[PDB]
Amino acid sequence: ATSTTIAKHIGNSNPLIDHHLGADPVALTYNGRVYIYMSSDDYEYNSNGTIKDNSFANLNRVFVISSADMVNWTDHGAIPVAGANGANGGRGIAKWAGASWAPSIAVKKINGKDKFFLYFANSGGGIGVLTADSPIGPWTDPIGKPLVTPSTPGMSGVVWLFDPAVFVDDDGTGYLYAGGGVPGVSNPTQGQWANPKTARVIKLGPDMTSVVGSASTIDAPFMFEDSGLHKYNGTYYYSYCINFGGTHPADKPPGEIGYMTSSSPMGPFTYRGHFLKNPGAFFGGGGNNHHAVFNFKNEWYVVYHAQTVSSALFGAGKGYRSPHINKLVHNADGSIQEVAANYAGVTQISNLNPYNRVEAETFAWNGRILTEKSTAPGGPVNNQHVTSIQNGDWIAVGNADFGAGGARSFKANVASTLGGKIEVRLDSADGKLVGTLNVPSTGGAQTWREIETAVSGATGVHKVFFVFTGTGTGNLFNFDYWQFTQR
Ligand SMILES: O[C@@H]1[C@@H](O)[C@H](O[C@@H]2CO[C@@H](O[C@@H]3CO[C@@H](O)[C@H](O)[C@H]3O)[C@H](O)[C@H]2O)OC[C@H]1O
Ligand SMILES: [Ca+2]
Ligand code: NA
Ligand code: NA
Repeated sequence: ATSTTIAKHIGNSNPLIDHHLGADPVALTYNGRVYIYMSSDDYEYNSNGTIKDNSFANLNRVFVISSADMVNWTDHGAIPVAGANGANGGRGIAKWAGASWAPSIAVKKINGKDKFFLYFANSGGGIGVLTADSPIGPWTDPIGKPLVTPSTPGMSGVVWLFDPAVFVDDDGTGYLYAGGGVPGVSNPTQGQWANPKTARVIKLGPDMTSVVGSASTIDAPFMFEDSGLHKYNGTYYYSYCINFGGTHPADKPPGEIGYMTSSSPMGPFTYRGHFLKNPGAFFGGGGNNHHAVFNFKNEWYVVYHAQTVSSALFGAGKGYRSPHINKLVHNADGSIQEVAANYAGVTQISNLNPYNRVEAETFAWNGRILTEKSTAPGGPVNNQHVTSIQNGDWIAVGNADFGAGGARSFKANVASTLGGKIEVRLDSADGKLVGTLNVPSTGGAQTWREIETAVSGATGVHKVFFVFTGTGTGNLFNFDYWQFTQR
């Protein structure tokens, strides 16, 4: 092993991933996993091949990852949401939409079956929705038009009609929160900064793909963007990013996440405080702040973004963002403590079972590979593989539990032109070698073979490193899934 981690270092849980970017995260908790959906941050380039600042040009997909344990993330690839203009090579799902910013996700049981709803903003001009029968698709655009526009009753007055947050209440009623921006264009007055009156909530119809009644204004002090809703001990918490302009009081610091409470999902809301500083306060610089609060496996968390991967690569964040998660703490009086945003993140919640099929694109740390949609036969919805594998690259999972009896063999589904090796090591990239899988020539990068090799000395709980070697260039092999067998 020679390659180094970009930003998510071994033993740390933030950023969640560093093999690509992901902005504007939101969480779905479903059947023992947390799924994180993100804006598709992706580098823009000058004609000479140098990086330029993020202008959101590439925000036409939604990236999805998931975890059972907060450390190992399965990469589920990209949903080609936007279908207008150049978007997604003709494969875009929403043909009316040129962009898919800042997703929100909801699940609702309808007629005995769980149904999934992905909301997004078509830049600052409207909100769309896609539907699916699984959290990872495939996705349908049932309307063919935005769900919410400036003509939707109650939505006049919104400056940026974006950043949706959809919440399904305990009674099954969905609510859509959206909006932001500050009125007054290039020069808002102090009062316009203080009360933009651009946040909205509208009730959804039972089917989650329509609205009922009119939107209500939420008078979030110093509103900017990034609506969020969570419910704690019977109280509704509307959270949002506080704006950056005008003078601000000590209790409404610029660019931080503010929150308000109500006994009802549509208000009236009362400002309570703020609980997440700007990512720049923790990681350097500054930029936009986007978050979602959720409860997964009986703990409260917030997912947010920071420029921690781009900064590590370039020495400047340049507006390119990555997901992070940290614990969020409610006090006895219902107030929320400041979130201690950091790199350590959340300690692994549960071990990984290495005796099931585990996708190769399910990993905790890597140095340095890519993931992409796979040609491998079978596999899960939108199955990916690990690629851009060169000599000395590696991936690792956290806390695989081999059990007392341990492992007998290791299987890997691989495709390779010239061949190579996968070393299976415990604890560290140079740790105990328990097996070496010889990747043969399979006939090419799209011709797949499941290879089996011996394993010995793999018992108990360990980080597991898969270290890639070979003499060729460039791509040694593609790697789809693996599975150990029990001794
Ligand atoms: O076309 C519109 C976009 O331009 C608009 O982008 C917003 C631009 O401001 C961003 O917030 C900045 C974060 O960094 C701070 O230092 C700055 O003071 C902020 O202005 C915001 O996150 C973007 O959404 O979005 C709406 C589009 O219609
Ligand atoms: Ca796979
Ligand atoms: Na969001
Ligand atoms: Na590589």
